[PDB]
Formats: sequence, C-alpha cells, structure tokens
Amino acid sequence: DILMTQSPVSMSLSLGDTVSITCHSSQDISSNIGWLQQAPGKSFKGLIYHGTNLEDGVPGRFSGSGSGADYSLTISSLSSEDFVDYYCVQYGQFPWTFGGGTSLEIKRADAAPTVSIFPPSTEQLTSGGASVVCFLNNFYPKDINVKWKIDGSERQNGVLNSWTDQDSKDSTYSMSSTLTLTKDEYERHNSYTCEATHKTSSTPIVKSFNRNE
Amino acid sequence: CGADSYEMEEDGVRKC
Amino acid sequence: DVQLQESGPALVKPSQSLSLTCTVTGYSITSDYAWNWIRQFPGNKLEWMGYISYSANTRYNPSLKSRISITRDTSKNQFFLQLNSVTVEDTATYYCATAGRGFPYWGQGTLVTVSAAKTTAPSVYPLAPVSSVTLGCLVKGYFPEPVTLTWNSGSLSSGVHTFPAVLQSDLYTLSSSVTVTSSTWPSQSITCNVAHPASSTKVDKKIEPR
Repeated sequence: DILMTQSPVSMSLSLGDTVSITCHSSQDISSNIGWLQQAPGKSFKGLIYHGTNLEDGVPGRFSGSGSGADYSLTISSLSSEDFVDYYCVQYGQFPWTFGGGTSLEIKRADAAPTVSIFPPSTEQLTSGGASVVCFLNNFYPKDINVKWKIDGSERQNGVLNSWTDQDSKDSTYSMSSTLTLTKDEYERHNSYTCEATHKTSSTPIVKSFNRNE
Repeated sequence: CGADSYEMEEDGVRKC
Repeated sequence: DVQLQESGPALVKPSQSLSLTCTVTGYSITSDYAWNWIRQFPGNKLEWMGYISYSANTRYNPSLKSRISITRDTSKNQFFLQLNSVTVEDTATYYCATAGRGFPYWGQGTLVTVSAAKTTAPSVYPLAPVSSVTLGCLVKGYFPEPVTLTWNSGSLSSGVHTFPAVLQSDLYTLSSSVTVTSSTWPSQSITCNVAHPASSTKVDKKIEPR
C-alpha cells in the first residue's frame, strides 16, 4: 500500500501567519492527492483535488503544490476559522490511503485556569460510591497538571481526566478531573483538595472542601 | 494533471 | 446541495456483523461518482474501506476483503456497508463520502463500538458548590457511547464545557460544567438534560443548592 507521511503533526501559529503542510508518499502518485479539512469533533470538507485545484468556494489563500511523491498544502495569511485539522488522501493506487493529520492551534495570551470543586451528590452516595469533581476552565497555554489530595495525602489512582479542544470563542482549553472512591473510604476522611499547576503562576491554584464543614 | 498525464474517469472517479 | 447521512448501530458484539446505511439526498447515486465508506480510529488515523460506483462496481481495501460487502438500493438512493466477524479493532467513527473530483461530500460520521460489554444506563448526578458561579452534571456508569447533554433544553449554551467521555472498566464517565453570573441560579433554574439512546434513557437533573 502507499504510505502517506504528513508533517507537521501539530503547529501553533498566529493570525496572519503562513503555513505549509506537507505530505510525502512512499510511491509516486502522479498528483492524485486531495486535501481535507476537519473541525475537531465534526466531519470533513474537501479543499483541494489533483494536488492543486481548489474546490468550489475555497478561498485563494489555500494553495496546493507538488508533483511525484511530495506535495504541500499552503495557507497564506491564516484566518481564525482556519485553525482546525487537515488530512491528505491519495487516490493514485488502490487501496486509497491517508496522511496522519495536522492540527493547527492559534496563539493567544496566557490565562490562568478558573478552578471549581464539587462534593458527591446525595444521589450518588445511595449507590456506595463517591465522586469528587474538579474543573480547570479557560486556560492558556494547553499544558497543565492536576493533583488530588485526601486529608493532605496525594491520590493518583481512581481519577479520570478529560480535556477539551481549543475553544472557538476565546482560544482557551478546559479540563475535568473526577476522583472516585467507595462511600466508605470517602466517609473515612475530612478534606478533599484539587490543585491546578500552570505556567501562569509559580504556586498551584488550590480548591478544597471539608466534610466537617 | 502533470504534462505527462491527462484526467481520466474510472468508476465515476476522476484521476490523473 | 448534496447531503449524506450515516445510520446504524452504536454497539456490535465481537464476531457479529456491523451494518450501516448512508442515505443520499440531492444527487442520484446512479448518476456519477463512487460512494465510499471510510473510518477514523481512536487516535485519528483514517482508513478507506471501499466503494460502490454509480455503475454498481465495487472496490475494497484488500485488508478487509474477506469480511466486507458494499451494496445499494437505487429506489431509496441509499448505499450500505456490511462488515463481518468484527473485533474490538473495528471500533471507529464511520463516514460515508463521495469521490469524484476529490472528496467533496461527507456524512456527519457515526461512532460504532465493538465490545462484549453490557449496555448500561447512566446515572446522572448534580454538581453544586459546597461575580460568577459554576455548576455541573456528572454522567456515570453508562455503556456504550454516545450520550447527548444540554443545559436548559439547549437554551443555555454559552459558558458550557462538555468534556469527552472516559472509559474505565467497561463504563463511561462524562462531565459538563456551566458558568453563569452570580445570583441567577437558583432563582433561575439550571437543569442538565441527558440522553442515552442505546438504553433509551432520558433524564433531566435540576441542580439544587446544597
């Protein structure tokens, strides 16, 4: 099969910047390549076919170049809507194959997370389990860490973490962290603490609650 | 399609 | 406009068959083009499965040849994917697409999980605190994906973050936060609306102060 090697895997850029995404094929494909655009969590739009031809209603800032085994998608003067995912596809040989994708993210000023902590609901407690939830919302840049303490003691296991794609309105990220214990273990301890570590401060943002309160 | 090629159609798919 | 929409099961057991329908509107599948199935794996890698052409010729990825069939119904303007003997390796988001000059038309995609795990209805828990106030909903203990979650029946969409679901021990957890200006809630109610189609579940959880 033809291997499509697509670069870079991700890029962080500013509005008005120019970027090239490249695809290399493991065999000559004679310009039988398309470029696809994907909003994360959604589906695809055809941008270019036969290496260089714009689809209907694709702006002149998108261009394609290349021949043989090496091709590039260039976006000159990036706009806000352009910071999404891109994939190349070869249809020169069966089976048709895809590049591994490129994620484009927009640069933005630093923002500290807004941290919120939540005790288990009485409803959950009837089931014999207890979850403590922490949201770290609307931060930039993407790199963050979360840490749980139970009566002061770090707890790694039994936690589930999830994060969002870059926000389409303020270009931030968000994270949810859920610590789950048995009701018995939950009722053996007093304080529950979420700590967010982020470049925006040398000290953690700490949110806590006490059961005795 | 490159100067060595022309666009053809196979199964409804255009290809160089 | 040409429009494509996938439909089919969200869950298939290992060794059973995965079968999807693509319904096409605004263009006839007998007029031109090839009518494809593509899937995107967890991790975002894309694979071409095969196509049926406007003239009914099929072409398949060799990796799937023993297990795949693509068919159509010209009276309904629909084409179909059948994938047999599935394994957990077949868990992916499935797309139908048109190939003509590149790939101009795509369905929305549909998640199919392959697993022997039991369909389980979610528990929906309120998240209420012990300038602005944050509330949330915790949807725990369900299988398979997807769930849909809204606040105030879709009327409250700004300041909402709904996080990707996490699988642990064959059950999912999903959470959503919503941030509003202080002293709105609780006089103005905040309710999370949760649907889990696979267990025919629908729950509205009104967030009460603690």
